[PDB]
Formats: sequence, C-alpha cells, structure tokens
Amino acid sequence: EVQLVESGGKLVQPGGSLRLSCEASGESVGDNDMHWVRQVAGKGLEWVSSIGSSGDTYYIDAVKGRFTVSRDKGRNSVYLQMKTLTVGDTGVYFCVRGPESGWFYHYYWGLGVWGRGTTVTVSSASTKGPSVFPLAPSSKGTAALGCLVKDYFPEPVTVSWNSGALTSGVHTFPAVLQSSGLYSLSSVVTVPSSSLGTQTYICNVNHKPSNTKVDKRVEPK
Amino acid sequence: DLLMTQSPHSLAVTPGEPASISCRSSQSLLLGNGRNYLDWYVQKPGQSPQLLIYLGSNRASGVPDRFSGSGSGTYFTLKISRVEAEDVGFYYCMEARQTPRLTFGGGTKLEIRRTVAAPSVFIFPPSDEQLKSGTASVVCLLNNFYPREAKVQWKVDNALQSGNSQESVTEQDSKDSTYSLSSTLTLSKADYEKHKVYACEVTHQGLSSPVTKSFNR
Repeated sequence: EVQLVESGGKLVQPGGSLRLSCEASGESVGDNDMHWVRQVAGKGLEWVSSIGSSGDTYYIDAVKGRFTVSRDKGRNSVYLQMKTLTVGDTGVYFCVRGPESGWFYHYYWGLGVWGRGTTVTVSSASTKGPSVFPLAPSSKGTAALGCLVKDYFPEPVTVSWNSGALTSGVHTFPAVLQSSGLYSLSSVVTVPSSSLGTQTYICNVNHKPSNTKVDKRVEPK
Repeated sequence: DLLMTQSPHSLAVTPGEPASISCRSSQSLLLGNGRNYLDWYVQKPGQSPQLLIYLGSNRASGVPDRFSGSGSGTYFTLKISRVEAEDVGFYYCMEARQTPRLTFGGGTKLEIRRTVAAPSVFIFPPSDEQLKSGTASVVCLLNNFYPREAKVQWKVDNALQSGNSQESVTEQDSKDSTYSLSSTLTLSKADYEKHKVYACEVTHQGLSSPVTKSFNR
C-alpha cells in the first residue's frame, strides 16, 4: 500500500515562488503518472498538472509557464515548482497516484491514492499567531466548554483536547475571517456535568504557520 | 476544451431513499476499447477525496454495492440506492479520456434529511485574560440541531445588536446528521464594561419558543 505525504505549503507573497514536495512511501510510484489537484475552501477539485514515469509533463492553461512538475525516483518523490504566484493559486494542493504510465488503454483503475494535502496561501499579509482564551463551563446533565482561538493568519489551526484522549463530543468550528483580515475559531466539547470537578480539560492548539503551540486549561470560573 | 457539467449542484435525501447525480461531458468519453473514461469520487468532511466508481460502472475496491454508475458517451449517472448518514459529502465526476490530463466536474453536495432536533444552547462570557487587551468576545453555542436554519439574536441590556457578530457552522455530522453553530459577539472592552446583561436568543424549529441564555457581567 502506497501513502502520499505533501509538504511545503506556506504563506508567500504575490509574485513569489514556492516548491511543494510529495513523498511516497510503502511502494515505488516510479512507474505511475502522478497528479497535482487543488481545492479552494474545501470545495471543488481542479486538476493542475501531472508527470509521467518518463518525466513527460502536462498543465492547465492557467498555470502553464508558471508551474513546473518534476520527480525524483531515487527519493520516491514528486515536486511542484510554482512561480509568479497569484491569489488564484491559494488553496490546498493534493498529490495523487495515477495509473502506470502508458497503460491506461489496457489497465485503468481510477485515481486510487491521495495525499492529505498541503496548504498554499498567496497574500501580502503577515503571519500572526493566535491568542487562546477559555470558554469556561457555566456554574449552572451535559456541560459545554471550549477554547476561543482568535486573530491568526494564515490557516490552518488544529485543536485537540487532552492531547488527543478526548474526541467524543468535540466540535472545532470552521475558521471565520474577521473584517481585520485575521481568522478566528472556537473549539467546544460537551462533557458530563458531573465530571467538571474531577476531570482536567486542556485544549491543545497548534498553529504551525507561526510556530505556535499552546495548551490552555479550561476550568470552571 | 472538454467541459464537465454536474447536476444537481446539491440535493438532500432521507436515509433509506435513493440519490442520483449526473455528469455530462462536452465530448464523448468512450474510447475504441469500449470503455468509458469517467470516474466518481467522494470527499467526506475532513477527508481527502476517495474513489467510488472507475470507468463508468466499476465499483472500486471496498465500495459497498449501494453505489452504482451507469451511462455512456457523454452522459453518466451515479446512483446511491439507499442513502445512509455516513454518505454526507461532496461527489465529483472526473474524466480520464485525456490521461494524463484530467478534468473534474464541479461537484454535488449531498445533505441528509433527518428528524427535527432542538439545539442545546450555551453562552460564554469573555475571559479576564482577553478583556485586558481591550476586546471582549461573547460566544453563543447551538449544539447538535437539525434543520440547519437557525436565528441567533444578541441583546445587550435588552437592546438588539446588529453588525457586531459572526457565525460559524459545522459540516453535517456523519453519524447523527446534525449541525452545531457558534455565534460570536465582539465588543470593545469599554463598550463591554458599559452594560450588564448579555443574552443570546435562539429561534429554531425544534424549540417550542425562542430560548434565551444570558449572564450578568
């Protein structure tokens, strides 16, 4: 079984350049066509570029001449070099394993294997780490508590609870852009009201774009 | 260029009932080997896309027999014979006739219909830590409700607020098909300290009347 891991997505100035990597593990993808597919705002899929086993490449018109796909069979990897980036290039970029090059007329099984994606943000705005505030459980069954993760850029932020031990009842809301241009979100969890006195609740916030890792204790006030 | 058109853009289906989604290509996807180079993918909340159907009508490995694909040439249909809650997501067709060049359809959102569920409502005051920095965020949570439509009104000392709140809503849950929603009221520290009673009033079909949660600063 092949697994694909993309990396290199980050915040970049308009007009700037960025190189994405896709590392395959498990088996060689050297004989496969490899594809880049992008997605804006968690909706829509756009095929962007592909490379064959022999290093032959293909591009959509919107990126031709600005994007270059390449590969390295010894590292079992594929690369996407982006230049003269525009806001229209912002999005999540997936690496996807295609059929064996040159064989699709005889053996085509669909696009079986996708990476998790890497996020590209084209903007002149600065990186900014979040502030994390408790949403304290009410003193007054089921109780809710959470963490407010405020004023950060770019996406994404991840939130876990109790270092991943607590997953039932967790809702981490989609980030919303404020008028300032900064994102904010909340993560909440519902827990037995009887556990509020005896159980510790810690929200683990990671904003990797700003190197921010914060643990916030959330307790009754 | 080859264009891929999906229909409908969205549909909502009761579990147990069928769903049908179509894809139309501007050019035939049938090649001389008798095969139609059209795939279907699903993208579930929080996940990467996954293959459902390849070459028009072939279920991919692991895909249950509720999913079927049909069609030929330029028109293709994905049918889910009996929809389940876990099917919620976006469905995409994709042409591979131009391999290694590919083209995705615009996607179809599948929503799940279920019985009315009233939200549980919670209000959170701003933390002492935030207030120092000159800002006050007040958060109202609506947990596990259906249908999606919900109205949240903020009142400060019984005065209706407008222009100073933002909402966020979760994607429909894959197990219970409900939504959760947050509404956040942002005030300056000075404005927050001018008033005493903070309230969020929630109107929803599952409530017997609007529910107000409140606190005194």
